Amino acid sequence: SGILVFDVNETLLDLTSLSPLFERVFGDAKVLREWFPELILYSQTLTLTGLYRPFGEIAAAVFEMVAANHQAKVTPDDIAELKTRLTSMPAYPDVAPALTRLQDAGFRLVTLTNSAPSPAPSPLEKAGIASFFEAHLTVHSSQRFKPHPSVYDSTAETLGAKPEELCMIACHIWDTIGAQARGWRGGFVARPHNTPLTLAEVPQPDFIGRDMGELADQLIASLTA
Amino acid sequence: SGILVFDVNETLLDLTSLSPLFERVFGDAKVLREWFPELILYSQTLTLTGLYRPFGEIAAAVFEMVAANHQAKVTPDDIAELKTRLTSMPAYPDVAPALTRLQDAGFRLVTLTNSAPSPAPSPLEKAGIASFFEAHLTVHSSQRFKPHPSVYDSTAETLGAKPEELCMIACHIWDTIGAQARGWRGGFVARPHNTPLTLAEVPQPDFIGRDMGELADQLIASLTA
Repeated sequence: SGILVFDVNETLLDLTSLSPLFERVFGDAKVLREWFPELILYSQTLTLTGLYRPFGEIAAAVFEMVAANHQAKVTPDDIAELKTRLTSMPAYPDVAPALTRLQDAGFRLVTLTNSAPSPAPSPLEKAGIASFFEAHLTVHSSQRFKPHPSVYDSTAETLGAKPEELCMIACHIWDTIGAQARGWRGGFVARPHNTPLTLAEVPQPDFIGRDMGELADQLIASLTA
Repeated sequence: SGILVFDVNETLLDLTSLSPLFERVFGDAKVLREWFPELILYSQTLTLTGLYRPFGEIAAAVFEMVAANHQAKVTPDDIAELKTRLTSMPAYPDVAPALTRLQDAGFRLVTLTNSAPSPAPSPLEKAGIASFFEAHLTVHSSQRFKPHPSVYDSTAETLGAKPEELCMIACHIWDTIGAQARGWRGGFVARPHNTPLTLAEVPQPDFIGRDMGELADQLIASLTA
């Protein structure tokens, strides 16, 4: 049927579980939506410039920067809470039902994350969904973040797969863009506060769902002519 | 003396002049600080995936995306206003004085922006500060956005300059990191809602100033051994 490569943070695991930390430190949970694109921004900046630190370290550094930008006090305990929450985000309820159906339709399932390899128990293990996946891959071996071509190419190589066999699934259009640039298909799931970017010459996702069940419907349906 | 290469948007020209558009369309001026890093994020994504569209086109697309994420109505007129405002940000009042001093101290002054080449009058001309600069350079000749190495390298080649002769001045640490990765010096100027990122093995700016006059003071002082 093919191999479906899933983004983890926000796509499978619920990022809004971080909201209480932002509420407390900033007086405003919506600061999550300023911090997160800054984290992705700086991960891509490190990659473009030939630098690498683990994603978690960038997350902490960016949280401190955004705090300073808001003149908000931040403590070592705040940074510890950020690490705690980022590594313990729960699975959305729509995930396990969808992954079950995808398996039964013949798809192989793997994950690919910017997050560095985790001590056991990993966030996916803690969320109870790790066992759906045959492999758990990270950008850590590449020392480059998404959407750098190395990340997708090394993932295809590791799986012994050609791009025509692969489909990247994410709620982040930057990730599907990255994979489609390497000849993979892209499947977009529309988690809250995520919309595709519509821009000339930017490829649109091959599949789209408002939730994981609807995306899985489209993937499975596509098998039958 | 040295060649000082200035970032334009937010560094020289006041990005908070866009606040009234965000207040009207979103009911929240703070959405500026969600939209701007998203714009930079997507400019880097396109660069990483081998695509180029003019910065202004990306800015319009990202404005439409952020509007959809907030369920905020956007019209053709709003996009026209974004264009008006983005291409006409006024200079901070600290800029002309500081540029005057730097010229007096014998520095050559150049601009380098992600924005595409502009019909006359340019944003810098409207702001009344274009004539301080011996060249006004853009990422157009590189077809890649900051901080990709091609942008800095093309700039050095265009100026007939060695990296050691160059200092990038910005209120965006991603821009100073980009330039310092190519052997330039970096000067950071604090602007509201911009502070440095501290991360192990990521280069820190060579100079830091709380505003442009203070940075200029330091750059000029450094000449006295």
